[PDB]
Amino acid sequence: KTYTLTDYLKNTYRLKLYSLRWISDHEYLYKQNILVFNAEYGNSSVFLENSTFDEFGHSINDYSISPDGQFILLEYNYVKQWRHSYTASYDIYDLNKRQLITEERIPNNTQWVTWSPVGHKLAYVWNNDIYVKIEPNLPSYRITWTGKEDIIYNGITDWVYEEEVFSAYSALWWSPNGTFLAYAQFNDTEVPLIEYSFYSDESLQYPKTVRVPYPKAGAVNPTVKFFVVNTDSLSSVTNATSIQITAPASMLIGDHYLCDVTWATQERISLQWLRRIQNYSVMDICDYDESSGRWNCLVARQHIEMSTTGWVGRFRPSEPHFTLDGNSFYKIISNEEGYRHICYFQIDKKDCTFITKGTWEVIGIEALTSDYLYYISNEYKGMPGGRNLYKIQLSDYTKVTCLSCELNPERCQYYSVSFSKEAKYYQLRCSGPGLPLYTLHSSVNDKGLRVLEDNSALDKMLQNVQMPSKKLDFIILNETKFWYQMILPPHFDKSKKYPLLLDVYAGPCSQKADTVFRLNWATYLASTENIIVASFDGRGSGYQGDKIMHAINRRLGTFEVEDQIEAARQFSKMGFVDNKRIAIWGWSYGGYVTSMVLGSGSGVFKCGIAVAPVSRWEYYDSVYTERYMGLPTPEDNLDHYRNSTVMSRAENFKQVEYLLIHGTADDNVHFQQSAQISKALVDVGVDFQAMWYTDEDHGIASSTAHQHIYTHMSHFIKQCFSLP
Ligand SMILES: *[C@@H]1O[C@H](CO)[C@@H](O[C@@H]2O[C@H](CO)[C@@H](O)[C@H](O)[C@H]2NC(C)=O)[C@H](O)[C@H]1NC(C)=O
Ligand SMILES: *[C@@H]1O[C@H](CO)[C@@H](O[C@@H]2O[C@H](CO)[C@@H](O)[C@H](O)[C@H]2NC(C)=O)[C@H](O)[C@H]1NC(C)=O
Ligand SMILES: Cn1c(=O)c2c(-c3ccccc3Br)c(CN)c(N)nc2n(C)c1=O
Ligand SMILES: *[C@@H]1O[C@H](CO)[C@@H](O)[C@H](O)[C@H]1NC(C)=O
Ligand SMILES: *[C@@H]1O[C@H](CO)[C@@H](O)[C@H](O)[C@H]1NC(C)=O
Ligand SMILES: *[C@@H]1O[C@H](CO)[C@@H](O)[C@H](O)[C@H]1NC(C)=O
Ligand SMILES: *[C@@H]1O[C@H](CO)[C@@H](O)[C@H](O)[C@H]1NC(C)=O
Repeated sequence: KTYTLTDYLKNTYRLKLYSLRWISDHEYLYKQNILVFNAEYGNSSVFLENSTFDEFGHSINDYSISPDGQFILLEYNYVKQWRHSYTASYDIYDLNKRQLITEERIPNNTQWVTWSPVGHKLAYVWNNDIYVKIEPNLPSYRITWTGKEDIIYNGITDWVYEEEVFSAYSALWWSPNGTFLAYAQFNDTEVPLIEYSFYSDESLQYPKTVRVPYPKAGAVNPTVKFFVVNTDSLSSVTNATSIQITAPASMLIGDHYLCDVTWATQERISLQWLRRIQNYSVMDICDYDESSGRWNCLVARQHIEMSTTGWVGRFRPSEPHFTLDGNSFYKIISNEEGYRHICYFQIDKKDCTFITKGTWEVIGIEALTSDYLYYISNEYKGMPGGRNLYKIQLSDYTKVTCLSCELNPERCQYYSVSFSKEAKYYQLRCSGPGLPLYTLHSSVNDKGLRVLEDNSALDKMLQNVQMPSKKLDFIILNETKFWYQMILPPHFDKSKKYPLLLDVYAGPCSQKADTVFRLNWATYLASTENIIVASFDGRGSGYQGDKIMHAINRRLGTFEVEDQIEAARQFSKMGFVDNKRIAIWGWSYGGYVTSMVLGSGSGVFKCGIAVAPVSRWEYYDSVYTERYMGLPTPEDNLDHYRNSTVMSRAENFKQVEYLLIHGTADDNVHFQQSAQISKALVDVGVDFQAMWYTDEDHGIASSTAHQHIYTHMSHFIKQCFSLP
């Protein structure tokens, strides 16, 4: 048998995880029941029994233990908002007493909750205001009084910061020992609202108009203010005093962003700011003052990160990782030859020394200790799509060990890692090319303690089913290596011609050609429908240097789009591809590229599918768009904004078969965008196929809708490829 569409839609073959929460330097949790394992022995005693909350009345969505392990916080009444943001009711359970707290509880509809990094201090955000509980039973101190729905955000992010800047809803940051609580405040007063209909249940007679403060390219952005409050000196008589840390002079000159908040030590905080034109960023190191009780950021402590050839950082400037004393830090910056590597900065010095070098990039700094710095890079065998954990010696930078390279070179080439509190032990997470392999290691002698999850249960199931393989190779364009990957059908024959579907994302810093193992839509197409599904990382793709990544700076919808067309052209010359049946599909940014590729009138692609695509950049949000495009004004980059629209390629769709799909409640890429494509195709007399998904957002992640879309796409693809 083969991996069917039903197999994918109904999760027939499930990949087992081993998700763990580190609690101390040698202990971690796991849900079977809630067990607490040991890194030393492996013995696990139950921390909270499966049905300790049998008589609770509510379905517990998530749990949160305080760092001292005295209290557990229970999350229920989950009402998802955007990608990360949501609402939930909260209850605190005493572990040393075994009972819920009934007096002065966390109110219904709480936006965010967080324990202090040590002890059991609690900070929550309700109605856009910040509250603090020193004890779980005592009443909370209201920190901010400015919070206003859709307008003022305290300790929580507005739409744009959540999606594009912080990849999180929370804008609260406890100091390492929970003394201070650092928070941002967003102001959307003048940010225009995106409005769309929400039809809701059949029972709703008149559709709801959802109105979200959302800054489209070049529109009035939110403004950010930072504050730090002293939770140890809070009063229940007078209002909490919140010390402001104003952005540097070089940022207040115009529009800016708060892009990073990292605590250095107990009395030292680092803030990274970014100009609206995102090629200049500055880090303020701010120390706490004694008798004045304020925060000072010495101008000589300012470290600038900029780019002449593009934008600063990959999506944002990388975070700093401070040494224990906080007088030095390590962060990832692009070097002189364009490659991103770890630089060792001195708090007082302007220059930094690169501790890593080469034609490959560092993905992230994982752990910093007294002796070693741990990082993940794609250095192994020069494969940008690989991931390996590396140890580097601080006293000598030439002393670099690979902790995951030679563990299992065959099945493991894509690693992520989870270090314990003081990095004494780490959990390695293998994601491909073989089945996912979760292992636990001791960082002292680097020995392998035990296999946590090998996915043998899945392995035996898949031995029976005809599975597709992955080819991960590179082509040479203009004397430069460009990596592609192919999900090859089972019993792959080189002499037989195959239909090829080109899976596309192609966004700036994208990587679609990697060593990860995945069971997805492509797996079915290769397995059951015998379709080669291929992905290609061209100009604009990440993890290969700024030379390749910035190639599409201020020029979105050009070089990355030509490169998908060129990839498909290169694949035709490979011999095993049917050039009469080549298709292309993408989601989000991929949808835009798909559209653009089909609108190019190249002739390569017979048909395509764009899902929730960007139609033109003035419709997408400011932060992401202007990072690559700049402002849509005559004196900046308006010419290319106008030239890079899919609507202006409408005429060309007469040569191709198009399926446009979009959700009606898409907060991310508004249905507007597809509405303008459809209208454009309609005006030039192009027959195409469409599909809206009522009340579905950008993920189109409803169980029934997910199933529907993929089934609908499968028909389109099969119909296009002459498959019954
Ligand atoms: C957030 O910004 C808004 C708009 O920029 C501020 O609203 C202004 O407030 C001042 C004084 O309070 C008034 O004189 C202006 O007329 C207001 N402008 C508009 C159009 O509303 C608002 O005060 C800021 N919010 C806070 C308090 O942080
Ligand atoms: C702490 O600050 C809040 C907000 O400024 C105060 O509450 C306001 O009180 C003033 C007059 O005392 C009223 O004009 C506002 O309508 C109140 N806003 C609300 C409902 O929060 C509060 O009194 C302050 N606490 C003290 C006494 O220091
Ligand atoms: C496919 N894809 C993205 O499109 C994407 C996008 C993106 C780009 C343009 C339009 C909509 C989105 Br969402 C963004 C920007 N919000 C992002 N941060 N990541 C993306 N990824 C990982 C991603 O995989
Ligand atoms: C493992 O056994 C030791 C016995 O000394 C004990 O300290 C530890 O709590 C046990 N681990 C768990 C949490 O089951
Ligand atoms: C939340 O509201 C419900 C009724 O809508 C109520 O029963 C519950 O006690 C509330 N939660 C608290 C403790 O505020
Ligand atoms: C937390 O750190 C602060 C600031 O350095 C210090 O005043 C205090 O001693 C620490 N608190 C505790 C309880 O360790
Ligand atoms: C930022 O980009 C603009 C054009 O987009 C350019 O004129 C300017 O020089 C850049 N700034 C820096 C610091 O390189």
